[PDB]
Amino acid sequence: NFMLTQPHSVSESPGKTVTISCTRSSGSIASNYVQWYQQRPGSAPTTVIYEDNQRPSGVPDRFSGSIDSSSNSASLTISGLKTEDEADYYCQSYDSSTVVFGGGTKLTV
Amino acid sequence: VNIGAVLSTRKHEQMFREAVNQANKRHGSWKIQLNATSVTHKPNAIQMALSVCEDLISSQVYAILVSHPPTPNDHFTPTPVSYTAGFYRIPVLGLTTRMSIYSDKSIHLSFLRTVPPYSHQSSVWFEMMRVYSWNHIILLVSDDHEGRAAQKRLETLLEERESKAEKVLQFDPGTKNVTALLMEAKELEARVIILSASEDDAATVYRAAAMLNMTGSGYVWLVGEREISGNALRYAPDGILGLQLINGKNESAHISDAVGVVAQAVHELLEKENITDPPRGCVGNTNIWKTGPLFKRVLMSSKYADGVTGRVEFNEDGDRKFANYSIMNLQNRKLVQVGIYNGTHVIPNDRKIIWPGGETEKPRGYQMSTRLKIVTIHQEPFVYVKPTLSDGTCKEEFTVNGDPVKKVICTGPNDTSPGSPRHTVPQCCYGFCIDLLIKLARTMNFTYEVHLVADGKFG
Amino acid sequence: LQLQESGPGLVKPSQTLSLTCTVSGGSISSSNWWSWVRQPPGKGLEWIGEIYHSGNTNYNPSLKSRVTVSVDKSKNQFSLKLTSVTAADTAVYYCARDVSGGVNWFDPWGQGTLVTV
Amino acid sequence: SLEARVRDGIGILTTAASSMLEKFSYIPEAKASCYGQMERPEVPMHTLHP
Amino acid sequence: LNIAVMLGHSHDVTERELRTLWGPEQAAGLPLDVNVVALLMNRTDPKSLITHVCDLMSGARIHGLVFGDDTDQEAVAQMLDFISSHTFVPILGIHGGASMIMADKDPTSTFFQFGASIQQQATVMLKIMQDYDWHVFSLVTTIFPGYREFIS
Repeated sequence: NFMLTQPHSVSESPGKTVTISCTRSSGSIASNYVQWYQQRPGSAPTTVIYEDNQRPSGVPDRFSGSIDSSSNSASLTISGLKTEDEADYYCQSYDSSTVVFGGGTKLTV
Repeated sequence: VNIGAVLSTRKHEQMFREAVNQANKRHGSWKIQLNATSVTHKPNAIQMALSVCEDLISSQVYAILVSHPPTPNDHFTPTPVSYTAGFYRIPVLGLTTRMSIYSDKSIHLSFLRTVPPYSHQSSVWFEMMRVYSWNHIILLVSDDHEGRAAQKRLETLLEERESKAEKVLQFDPGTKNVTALLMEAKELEARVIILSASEDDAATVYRAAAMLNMTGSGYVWLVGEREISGNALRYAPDGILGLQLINGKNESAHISDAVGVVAQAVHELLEKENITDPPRGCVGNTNIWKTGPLFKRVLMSSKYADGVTGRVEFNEDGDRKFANYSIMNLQNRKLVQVGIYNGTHVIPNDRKIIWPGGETEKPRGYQMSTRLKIVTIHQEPFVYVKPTLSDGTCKEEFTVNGDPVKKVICTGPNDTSPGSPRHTVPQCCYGFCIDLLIKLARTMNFTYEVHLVADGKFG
Repeated sequence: LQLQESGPGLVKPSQTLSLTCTVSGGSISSSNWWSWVRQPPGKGLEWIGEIYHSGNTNYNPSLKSRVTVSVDKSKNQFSLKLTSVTAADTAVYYCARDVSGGVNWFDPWGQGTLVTV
Repeated sequence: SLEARVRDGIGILTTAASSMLEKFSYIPEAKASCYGQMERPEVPMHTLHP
Repeated sequence: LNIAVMLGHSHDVTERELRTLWGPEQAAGLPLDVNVVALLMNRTDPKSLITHVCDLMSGARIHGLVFGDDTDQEAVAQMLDFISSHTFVPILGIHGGASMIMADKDPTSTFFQFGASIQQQATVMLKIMQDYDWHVFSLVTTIFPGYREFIS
């Protein structure tokens, strides 16, 4: 069992480039790849990225994931900020025992 | 006496001291008593050996306990320790070293292990196919010492049933493309794989065989204890029946068992006719022990059947027998125990095994294929051979009754003259043997792919 | 392949609550699983357990002795039998499908309920 | 006799060294000292094993 | 180059000039410049062996070793192989100690012996038996290290 850190939130002006990162406490993120989930307010969560290399059909190519494999911190790129992408972002992974989720993060434009 | 040991951290040294204190409290020696000295792991190879010899045989030790640090090297301390400890033929004890090279008691003269080696787990494979109606295997293997040892052990244990393995394909260690062996193994009739290699090689072969549709329905796998750990548990397909060990990385219980066995052995040996003291000093005396082999012989035959990890019984070459593996399945990236191994038997649990695919059945280990590639030669009156024309057929002849003859497309060479390589032109062959083959194929409901031989000799 | 959760508002304390979920446009006779991710309000998430289409389950080890999940193909629905509900259960319960494949990735989720005690 | 064996060993070593020098002469130096602090073992090429 | 030599001070005791044996050439050439450093060890001990080998390696920057002892212990061969593994200096034994062939070395060890493996002895025995027309026999083997290879 472990825990993934997205401290509380992020905010920036439109047209900026900033994204939160997933940090793993125990072990390393090299075997069990993580996934990013999008949760619009007042609605059930929907996937935004999985494996950090494959993308669901129809989603804009603005998002792009990566694995650092150095300090156990997976990263995302949402460059090209604008208003409509205001929602919650979650980071989820699993291991040989359970499957766990991140804390939570909301972006402000 | 002055039994020493080599451990990993200070806390384990405290545990060892507490264990030896408890052992002495249980039974107190007459006059000599029992001391306990310990050191740490300093990784420099040569420095390790120099330090251990000095600090241990400078104190006139009787037996050394050596453990495996968690550094993924698989050789670390035992290799430098065992050579020096075997120069004087003093016996050493292994704790968590499962490599299969130390079981060869010709390079390592003195070595005793508490956990069974990797190759012994191959025996479980046989029991896996005892009560499952499985008698056809295409087991893969690596090319290092451990793979060859495991293959030899399985082959020498499979002769009791007078059976035989199908294919023994092996790949070079540390490779980067294993598609050829998988392609060769795909075109067969047995559906059981006993893959056993290193972690990186396991991941490589898993990734290579994933693209070949080898993880489909009715393809039961069987995987050792190394190919599901740390890294390979990411790429492996669903349904593998990997194995495990119960008392693994648990130093306290193993230390307690080892000190109990050593104390019992030393109490047994202290009463004897001829006894000699260990040499003093890392340098100086160069004469082997006169009682070392006797100490090893009396230590091996120790049925100390009372402890915390179960009965401890050694074997002829200095291993641990009668272990307890816990068969473990992989359902949706969540390992779950589905059985128990207790020694020459298996006890299924109250869990339904999910095989690769997702069917809940007993997949068969055999397939009929029914292709039957057939070789033949051109004698003269049995199998005529005539060249074909550029029309996709041979000819259309008749007989006295007007019944057309039967022909098949014939894949043979055209290199009768020496030196010229074969052209493999699809000529035509027909006659007595071909007609008999036609009738036989019609009766038995199968198919033929007739093709000639290269050399052209009767064999 | 659309999931819908039955129990509208049963929030009786110190009892057994059994939300039920059904799937429209999809047949449980497949090679998938079904999970019950629980969403506390104002905090993160917590996976509960999953049940294969035929025989076996997989719960979270923490609350491994209080949840039993069952499925039935005849009525084509699955439900739990959670017991000993306490004051910490005031969370909205979901109903989500995953894909076996080689990844633990959840399919389109359910609507969700408002079962808070 | 051992007097011939020593000569044979020195000769085989010298022949191997001379062949390597005539081929791709890159003669590596000594490996510092047996005891030290830390040194990653990575031979540049197969010196004379094959 | 710079090749060292070693001896066990056996009945072959001699001086530096006698042990060197090097003349204008060896048999037909080899114009590469070499030299011989003659040492001597009275008794073989692990600590003493390690100290001598890797203190000599810190001097003339040697490139080989022809260690040949006079005692009787396979542990000498094992020690030589282990030293060669973590030093990258080619070693080859010639007499007595480093002359009993071991089963299998490490994957990255350069240590070559001069004896004969069990396979050569077995094939010599079979050749003799065929030569003397003794085409019937029954081998008996007590349990001993390496007895599995011989029977197979």
